[PDB]
Amino acid sequence: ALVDEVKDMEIARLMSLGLSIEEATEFYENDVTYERYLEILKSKQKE
Repeated sequence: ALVDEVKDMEIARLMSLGLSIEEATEFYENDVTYERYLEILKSKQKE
């Protein structure tokens, strides 16, 4: 899907894990889509 609503839903997924706003959106898309970045971020951020 290519609607702006996809971007916004995947961004709302960022808020559920705990992230920024506009930088969080760019990060989400540059890391992947959702579940793949969650796995990489859980590797990162110790303590």
